[PDB]
Amino acid sequence: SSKYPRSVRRCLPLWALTLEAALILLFYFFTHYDQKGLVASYQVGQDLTVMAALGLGFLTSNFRRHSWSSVAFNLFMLALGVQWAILLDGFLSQKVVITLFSIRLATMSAMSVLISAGAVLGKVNLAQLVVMVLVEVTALGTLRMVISNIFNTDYHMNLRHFYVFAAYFGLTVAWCLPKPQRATIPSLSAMLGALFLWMFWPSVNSPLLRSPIQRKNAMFNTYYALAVSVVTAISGSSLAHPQRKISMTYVHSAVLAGGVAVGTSCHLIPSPWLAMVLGLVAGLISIGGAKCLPVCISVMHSIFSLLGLLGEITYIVLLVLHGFQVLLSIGELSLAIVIALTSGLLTGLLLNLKIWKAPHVAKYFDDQVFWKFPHLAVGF
Amino acid sequence: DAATSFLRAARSGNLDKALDHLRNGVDINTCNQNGLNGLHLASKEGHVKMVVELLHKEIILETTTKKGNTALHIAALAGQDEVVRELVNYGANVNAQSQKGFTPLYMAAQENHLEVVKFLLENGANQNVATEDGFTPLAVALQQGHENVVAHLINYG
Amino acid sequence: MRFTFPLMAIVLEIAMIVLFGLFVEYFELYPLFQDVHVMIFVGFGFLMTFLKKYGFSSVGINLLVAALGLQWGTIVQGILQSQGQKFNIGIKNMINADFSAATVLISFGAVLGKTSPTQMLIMTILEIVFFAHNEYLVSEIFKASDIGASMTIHAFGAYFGLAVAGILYRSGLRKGHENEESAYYSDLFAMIGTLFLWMFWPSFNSAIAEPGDKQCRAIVNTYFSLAACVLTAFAFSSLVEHRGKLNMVHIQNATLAGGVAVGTCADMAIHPFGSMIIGSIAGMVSVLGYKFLTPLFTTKLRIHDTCGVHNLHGLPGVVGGLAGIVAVAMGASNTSMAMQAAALGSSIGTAVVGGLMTGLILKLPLWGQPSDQNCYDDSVYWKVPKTR
Amino acid sequence: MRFTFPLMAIVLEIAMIVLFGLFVEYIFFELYPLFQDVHVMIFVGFGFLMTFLKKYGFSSVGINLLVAALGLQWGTIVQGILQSQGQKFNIGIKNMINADFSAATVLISFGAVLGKTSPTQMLIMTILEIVFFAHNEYLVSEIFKASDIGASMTIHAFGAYFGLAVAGILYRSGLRKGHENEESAYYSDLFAMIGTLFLWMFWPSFNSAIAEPGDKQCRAIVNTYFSLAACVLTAFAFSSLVEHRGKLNMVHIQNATLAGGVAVGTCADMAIHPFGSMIIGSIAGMVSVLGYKFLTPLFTTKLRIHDTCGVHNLHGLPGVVGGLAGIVAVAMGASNTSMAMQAAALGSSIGTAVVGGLMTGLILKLPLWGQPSDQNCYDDSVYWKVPKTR
Ligand SMILES: CC(C)CCC[C@@H](C)[C@H]1CC[C@H]2[C@@H]3CC=C4C[C@@H](O)CC[C@]4(C)[C@H]3CC[C@]12C
Ligand SMILES: CC(C)CCC[C@@H](C)[C@H]1CC[C@H]2[C@@H]3CC=C4C[C@@H](O)CC[C@]4(C)[C@H]3CC[C@]12C
Repeated sequence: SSKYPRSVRRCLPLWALTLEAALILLFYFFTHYDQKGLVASYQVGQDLTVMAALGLGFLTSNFRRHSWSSVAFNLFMLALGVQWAILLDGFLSQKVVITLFSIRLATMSAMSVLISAGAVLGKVNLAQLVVMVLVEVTALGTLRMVISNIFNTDYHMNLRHFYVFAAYFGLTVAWCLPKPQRATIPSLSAMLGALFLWMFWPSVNSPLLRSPIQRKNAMFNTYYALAVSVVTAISGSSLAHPQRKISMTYVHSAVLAGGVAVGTSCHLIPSPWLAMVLGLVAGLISIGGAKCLPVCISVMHSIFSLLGLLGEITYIVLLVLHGFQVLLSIGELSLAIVIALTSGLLTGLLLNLKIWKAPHVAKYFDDQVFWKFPHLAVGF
Repeated sequence: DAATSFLRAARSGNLDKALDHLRNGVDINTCNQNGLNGLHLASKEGHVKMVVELLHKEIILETTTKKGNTALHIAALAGQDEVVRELVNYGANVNAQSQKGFTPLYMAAQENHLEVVKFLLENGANQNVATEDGFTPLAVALQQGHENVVAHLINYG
Repeated sequence: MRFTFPLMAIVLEIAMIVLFGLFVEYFELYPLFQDVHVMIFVGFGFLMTFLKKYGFSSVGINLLVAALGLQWGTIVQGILQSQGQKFNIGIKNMINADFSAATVLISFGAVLGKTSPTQMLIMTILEIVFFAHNEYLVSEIFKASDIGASMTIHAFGAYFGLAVAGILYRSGLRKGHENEESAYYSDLFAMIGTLFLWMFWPSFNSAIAEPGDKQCRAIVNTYFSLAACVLTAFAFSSLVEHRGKLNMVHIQNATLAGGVAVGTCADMAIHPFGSMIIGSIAGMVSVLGYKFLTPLFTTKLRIHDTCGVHNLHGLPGVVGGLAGIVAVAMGASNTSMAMQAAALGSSIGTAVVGGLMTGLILKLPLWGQPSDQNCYDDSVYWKVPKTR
Repeated sequence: MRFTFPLMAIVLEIAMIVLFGLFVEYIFFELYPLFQDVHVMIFVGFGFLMTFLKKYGFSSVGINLLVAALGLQWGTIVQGILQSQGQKFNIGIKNMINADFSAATVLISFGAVLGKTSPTQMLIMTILEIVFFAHNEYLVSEIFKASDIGASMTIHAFGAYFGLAVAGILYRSGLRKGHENEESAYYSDLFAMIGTLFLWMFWPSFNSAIAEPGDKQCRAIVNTYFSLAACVLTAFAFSSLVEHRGKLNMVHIQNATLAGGVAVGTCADMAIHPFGSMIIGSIAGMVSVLGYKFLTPLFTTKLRIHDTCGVHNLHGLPGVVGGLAGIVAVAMGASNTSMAMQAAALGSSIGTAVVGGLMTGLILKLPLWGQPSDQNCYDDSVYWKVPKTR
């Protein structure tokens, strides 16, 4: 068919304006507003916002000709996802009361979509990303509600499964897409994004913790695990590379290894040495994943999926120390994986519809598909 | 309405319906609101059987739209290499210029259509014809980072 | 003369030191201050780096202008608040000095690529004087509510810059310029400033908000206004462009118009849905301004605005003032109607008059202004590397 | 050889884990935002400041990340052991801030040898320099009892002169007259401006993180703020003065604008007044620019000390100016503590930095760490996969 992109001058504006108008109407009909630590509480959600817009936004900007779309589409996805997550977390956990804590939780839900979208970025347009944002936020909320109903946990505390849900959802959606690179300056911008993610990830591991000592220990464990993981990743990149050089792309993903590994168990680890051991093991598994997974589409999302599974497994191991609960937690993990896979499949078949005017497979990873450039022939 | 149905059959690839319409008396040179006749839409959607059948029925080959684009321009911009080959085999001017001065080679280079660029260069396309803005296929390929197009343009010379 | 700029910089710094010695004496708002700081120096400076051959001047003159501006604004605002007496310096003084720097940077966006660093020092001094006087008039004489400063910072800075750029009009640049064009990595770098401004704007509108309900309201309203603004700016950028392509100018600037237009009503009880309405209208207005009013201003009114600050700061700032007036109409605030209207009018008028006088001073051929062919070029004032 | 770097790192990490298990156990949230700003300064400011080299951006930012990540752990261990006198200790926010300070010292030293060392060499430098720095700052804070809250002597002067000693030991004859890879590019300079701006913005948190809460912390924040503001003006003015045809130099704008933050460090919490902080910032910027124009060319060619980032002009000379400013402030009566103890802190910082840098550079001079050749200096491709496209 025609490899020249179809005009979205009527699809994209109508779709986005309708979405925003519906969000405004729902906020009018259902949302309602309402001290000493106002700034302290605002700081955590602000850290999550920096990690979503800047960290994940630039982490996927490493593409040679897709940095514009990565950054701007991540911004758009965050803006849509926070509003929709506010409404949906209101609907599935009760009028919707808007606090800074609810905005923080909506930001976490949006970050799930932002992590998933790295597996599909460069192969989709903005409308498909809108569909992905909506369906993925809905699926994560449904998963949390199902867990809260079955295992009698809090709906908000079920958001700890977000690493593995995002990883497997993105893997499934990328698997459903039609089948098909770096530059120095985009790689440096991606290093900026990765550094911001790595620096603020202790805020990802303790937004849902109320007790101050729990948050303290979680941030301590995340900080030390992330330090050990950075060292292990940068050093072992040479082993897991055919030409024995350090890979910037591998580093960008593998710095977050310890943070992901201790994410679900940071508040439970009692001493920094155990967090450092977990960070080292996560770095070694990241090296092995880089060396092995391409043999058996995105390798970084595959190793992130492995790391999230490892984090849940080490949570299972550590929770026993602090056998029915083992079965219950294995069941929670398997339900999370099953729902992530099924919802990713549904999203993938939705994204394959002709109405979205997806880019031709020859036109992947290219900003000219979506953006204005000068001195180009336009139209027919 | 017969012309509209014929143009829709051209756009969709329904060669049998369009041939029936032509037998019924539909003009061969009718065009839509944008100036795209049946050959233009067939070249856009890559329907070589339609392109061949329209050329056999004495369609004008060097007709332009309001933008000044021939069927070769549209086939080059759309990346339909087999339609490009058919059009050139039937005598398409490879060096035709639009209203803004684009050539089929420029359109293929701006859209990273490497094999179209290859065929046009092998068929005598002049990579020195600049646009109104002064841009060459080489310049637009450099701007868009179409490195293989740049490499083949400098290698052919 | 090549020694005019170092002479003026040294003399201005010595004057700043003397004024601090004469007038100045010696923690919950420090994180918000640092957010505003990042907005001032990383946000605007890298936001203006879209020009392919003016990135050095953009970020560096941003740093220089804002560094002079915080000192001079500290002195002027403190003298106004103390009526010529000695005053102490807290976190609020630093925040307000950063706000004065923001106003000067907004005006800088209008004249970017056509002015010298010396002209920028002069404009910084004069503009901060005018801005601080108008802001004192709004805050203490009118006593209007402008906690996010849609009127006193954004509208003022935009129309001050527009007046200066109108006085500094060059006939040779009306049809365009070969250096006035963006590059790919330049727009990638501009996205950094865009994203930092978007991320930290809730602290911009809530830093000096009254603690309690007003500060939380400012944070939440700014956040949801920006959330709606992003979607509407993307939608209208696609709407106004051929085949629905996105324009990086729009995505870089119009995505931030919600923060500007919600500033007056930030701490007001306008509800999150009202904040999203304001943000959507701001994004639409900013995109329409970029698409249609900037060519009209450049070609017909002879007002060239390099960064389109009229579309990000001027029109959304006016929209924010009108939103404040309307919110006063429907009981969202206890401030008077006439005082909000007078604040808007005084901000715009003072900006225009001060910009006229400042631009008339900047038009003297003593500051090393670039030639028409040398506009939007770093090499006039910088040593430029051989490769990109 | 092929496995030296990963093996050394895995052995160092296992040693870190064992030491943490043997010695480390678990006001925090009030000081956490300042620590976050210091963390951004360490990993984004310093890392991107050194990305001005056109073919060394990957190694600059990545080795900055590796060195600082190892440095926080090793500095935690060493500083805690020194404070607790060999006993088990609990870590708080102060421990993280001090560990990031130690990493900052190592990164300052790294700025001198950027482009001429291997990652293995930087692992060894981090390990040795943290020991030397922690012992010196323990001597300054606990035996001398000097006041250096912004660490003009213990971090900046120490790190700069340690790096200068290492660079002098690691001197290359073939690099005396320059190198084709030792030059900047446009977008590399914009990334360097990212690093510069983050350092400049967050320096008040750097200078006030350990300050006593109340008047001292606020004084440190205000003094750093206005000192940096004055420093920018004087750096721009003297960059215009010293260059040909008055053109600004991105090296000066990237580095000399932080000299005010470097120099106000010793006097940060002292009551010097905001105007006094501005005078120190104005001199710091002047001295930094003049150092970059005149001192660095002399040090490289006459003294055989090549310093890649000019860390002597940003951390070395302004650090000594800050220590001297602190001595004048005690004489003025702005501060407690004696004149002799401030002078002893300055002298001990310089001497310990030089001696430790000499021994560290002698260890690094061994042909076992895969250091690059003269032809391959300032090139990422020695250690990284570099994309074909810029
Ligand atoms: C701030 C803006 C929005 C409103 C006020 C701007 C007015 C006062 C400014 C901007 C446009 C300006 C004019 C634009 C063009 C010219 C032609 C020039 O050869 C002489 C000055 C002259 C005639 C300017 C005079 C001042 C002017 C009228
Ligand atoms: C741009 C110019 C025309 C200003 C008009 C902007 C309009 C769309 C804005 C500005 C002021 C806003 C109102 C301010 C206060 C209130 C009361 C509150 O309980 C519900 C929202 C509501 C009703 C807002 C709705 C939207 C609003 C009317």
